[PDB]
Amino acid sequence: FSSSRWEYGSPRLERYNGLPSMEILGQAAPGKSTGEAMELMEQLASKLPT
Amino acid sequence: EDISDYVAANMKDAISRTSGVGDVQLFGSQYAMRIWMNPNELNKFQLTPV
Repeated sequence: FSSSRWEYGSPRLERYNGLPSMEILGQAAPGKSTGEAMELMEQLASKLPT
Repeated sequence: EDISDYVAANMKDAISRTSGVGDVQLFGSQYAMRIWMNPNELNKFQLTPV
């Protein structure tokens, strides 16, 4: 009565609040300043598909 | 019954969990999956919604 195939599926499923998460840690290591980093990210963090 | 489904399942969640935000009562309601019985349709196949 059955029949199994491989697939890819995810071992950890995030959530930041209501919504489905996805945590990206990092850091802005010697040079710039912890809000050049943020800034920077926010920046490119409005490129990402709709 | 289409924006009611917006508001509710896209935004009543972080509203009602926002700072200071007492209770939160929704006018409309979130998408169900309604399945409407046909009484005819049934004994016309010898079936109870059971």
